[PDB]
Amino acid sequence: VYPVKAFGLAAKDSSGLFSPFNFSRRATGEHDVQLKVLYCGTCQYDREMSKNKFGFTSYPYVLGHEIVGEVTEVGSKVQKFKVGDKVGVASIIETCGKCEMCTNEVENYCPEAGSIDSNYGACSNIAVINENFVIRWPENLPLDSGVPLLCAGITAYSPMKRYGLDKPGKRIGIAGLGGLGHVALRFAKAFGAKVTVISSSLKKKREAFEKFGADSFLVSSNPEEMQGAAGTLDGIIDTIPGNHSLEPLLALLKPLGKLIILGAPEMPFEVPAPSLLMGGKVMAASTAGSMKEIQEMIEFAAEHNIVADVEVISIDYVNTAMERLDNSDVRYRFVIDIGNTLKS
Amino acid sequence: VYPVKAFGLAAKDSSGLFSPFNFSRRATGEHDVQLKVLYCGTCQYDREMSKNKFGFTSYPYVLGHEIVGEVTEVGSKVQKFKVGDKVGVASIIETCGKCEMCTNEVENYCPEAGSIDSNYGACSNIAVINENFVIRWPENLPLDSGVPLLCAGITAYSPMKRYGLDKPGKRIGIAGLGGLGHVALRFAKAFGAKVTVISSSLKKKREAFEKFGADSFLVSSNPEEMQGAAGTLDGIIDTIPGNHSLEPLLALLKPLGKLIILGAPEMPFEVPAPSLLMGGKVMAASTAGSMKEIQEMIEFAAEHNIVADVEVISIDYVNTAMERLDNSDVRYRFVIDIGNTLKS
Ligand SMILES: NC(=O)c1ccc[n+]([C@@H]2O[C@H](COP(=O)([O-])OP(=O)(O)OC[C@H]3O[C@@H](n4cnc5c(N)ncnc54)[C@H](OP(=O)(O)O)[C@@H]3O)[C@@H](O)[C@H]2O)c1
Ligand SMILES: NC(=O)c1ccc[n+]([C@@H]2O[C@H](COP(=O)([O-])OP(=O)(O)OC[C@H]3O[C@@H](n4cnc5c(N)ncnc54)[C@H](OP(=O)(O)O)[C@@H]3O)[C@@H](O)[C@H]2O)c1
Ligand SMILES: [Zn+2]
Ligand SMILES: [Zn+2]
Ligand SMILES: [Zn+2]
Ligand SMILES: [Zn+2]
Repeated sequence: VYPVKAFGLAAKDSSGLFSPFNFSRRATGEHDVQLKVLYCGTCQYDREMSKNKFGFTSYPYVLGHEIVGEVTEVGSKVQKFKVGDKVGVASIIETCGKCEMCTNEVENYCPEAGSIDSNYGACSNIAVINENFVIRWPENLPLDSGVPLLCAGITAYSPMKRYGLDKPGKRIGIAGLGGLGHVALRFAKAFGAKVTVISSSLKKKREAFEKFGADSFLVSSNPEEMQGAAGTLDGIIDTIPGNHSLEPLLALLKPLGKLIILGAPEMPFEVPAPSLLMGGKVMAASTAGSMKEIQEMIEFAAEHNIVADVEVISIDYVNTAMERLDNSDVRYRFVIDIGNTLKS
Repeated sequence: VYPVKAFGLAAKDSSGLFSPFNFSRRATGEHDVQLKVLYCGTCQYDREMSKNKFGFTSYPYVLGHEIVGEVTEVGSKVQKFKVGDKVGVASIIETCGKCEMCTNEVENYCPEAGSIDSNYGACSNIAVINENFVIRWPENLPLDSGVPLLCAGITAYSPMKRYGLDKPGKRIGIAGLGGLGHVALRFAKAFGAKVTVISSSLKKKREAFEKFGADSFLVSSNPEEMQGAAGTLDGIIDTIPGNHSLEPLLALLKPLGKLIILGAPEMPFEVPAPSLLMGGKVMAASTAGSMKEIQEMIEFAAEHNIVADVEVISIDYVNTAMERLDNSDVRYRFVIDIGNTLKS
């Protein structure tokens, strides 16, 4: 219904099959930033959403919730951005502005928070975003390998800060060395933690040590390895997207330790009361992060040279990438090269 | 195997029936406090243990993990306590002293923590306790109505402080208005919270308002009442000992809110990931509390005149009281008058 021509990829139904899709964006309002999309990260969440895993997908579904681009126009009241600036946008682009969560700068938890993909995401030529939901991209962070910071980076960083899993010398587990996990690992290392990777096989063992500097690696299907590490970890970041038990993770925690649940399985977790009571353990979940947190995160990543390991793909490759995500078959995030491959 | 004659009540088997039982206590060592027991609180945990609910009861089981008494002998190196002092003892009376939890003054989480009831509890004439696990009893706290502070009071206070559910103006739910719950409620009120009681029926509604000053009362099995309170609570103290879902409690929490699980059911909790992810909620369990926390708790209770509502009973009534615990049929804790009713 709007004046600015847009084009990208959309799924028509819960098959999740993407196709070229024409749509539109609002004209640039007084407080808006229009940007040419350069790179669009993608991830398991897009695959899950495209197939309506969570039951809340609206079709047609235009993916794209982690973008970097260059400003093409700003509204008359925008001061902070100018034409040509490199900018990033994460998954939340509107909130109520007036509730407790919004006023306390944790607006990602606004009960009326609006996601970028809810009104056509930004695997597209252009995006138009209120200036309060855009960041200036740091000059020392690559655009292609940095874009997943707007999804994986913030999602890890926010709870790591909130729950105190950001201290040197503590022992932090990362469950699932995937898209989100490899970034969480890099943050934990930069905070000075000793990192244990908890993985479903030995395939990523060498990577964990030689790519990531893990201190130890546990295969979750090896009972002796898991048992040997009982009660050793201060915290665990659980990234696993598929059905799994929390009991083995809780067993790895010290008393008072914290399990942070980021992944979103369809099957509910079965949690015996003693698995928490014995040792007074904590389970917390977390989603995304606030704009204040994203700004802190991106400055921290720039200072510590934290980026993702990315496979840069074309628009035409997206359905292949989606199929590869069904076995997490990427090292470690797909990034779509919009600027060079989306046809105009 | 020890020299000092002791006598009290013990259960022989998982019927949970208590009978007179003779046993012994160690002589008073250099750092020990011998005390004559004056009041022994009892509670659902004693009923549960007496019937082996958790599978770890060793018979004979001498109940009594919350006591107030009077010092009768002190060891040669004891300075803090003197003969005749009124003192309190909670459930943990020995720890390893050298692990991370012990050295950080959270020794109730010592993996080798020793409960008072594990080596014959103190529903008995005499107890002998290392001085580091005894507190001086405040003169302005009644012995009879105060003794449950050493079980219910600490169990509520410790996580309320640890997880920040101790701030004025916050909205705190108490699930299950029983032995533990009524004390937790009183602490919440003293911290300046607005309290919502979540209960299994209307039966305790008048008590909640008139006796406890609750701000609202929700029947958990009334969907309209529960739905009307969605997203309103900063935290919940869940005391429920029987099978229940956490989903309705999580739904009452605001984003970032905290559910504290204190009670201990047989059936595991089923927790859908979205029940935590939506709003970034926290579920923490907790057990007992540390000696440092007990001292702070008892000073807070003395300052704010926090006591339990108790029914003082004789030794001869204990089995009848235990039966009444099966339906929580007490307002709100039984306290055994050892000094006046345990026969010499
Ligand atoms: N909370 C938030 O705000 C937020 C934001 C973004 C994404 N997410 C969610 O986070 C989840 C993970 O996303 P991601 O991009 O990291 O996915 P991913 O790239 O597929 O990585 C997940 C990793 O988990 C492990 N794994 C996968 N399926 C498993 C299973 N069934 N059992 C055990 N381990 C399994 C694998 O690690 P190993 O090979 O080491 O075993 C895999 O590499 C998704 O559910 C997504 O929706 C949440
Ligand atoms: N974590 C710790 O360190 C610790 C320490 C002490 C005790 N505990 C545990 O805490 C639990 C509660 O102890 P308590 O002394 O408060 O017991 P209680 O005096 O029997 O009170 C429990 C209350 O929970 C509610 N309730 C009971 N059964 C229920 C069911 N099946 N479904 C729903 N609500 C139910 C009732 O409240 P309404 O009538 O309002 O519905 C009842 O009054 C026990 O499991 C005990 O072992 C734990
Ligand atoms: Zn993403
Ligand atoms: Zn809001
Ligand atoms: Zn008790
Ligand atoms: Zn210890």
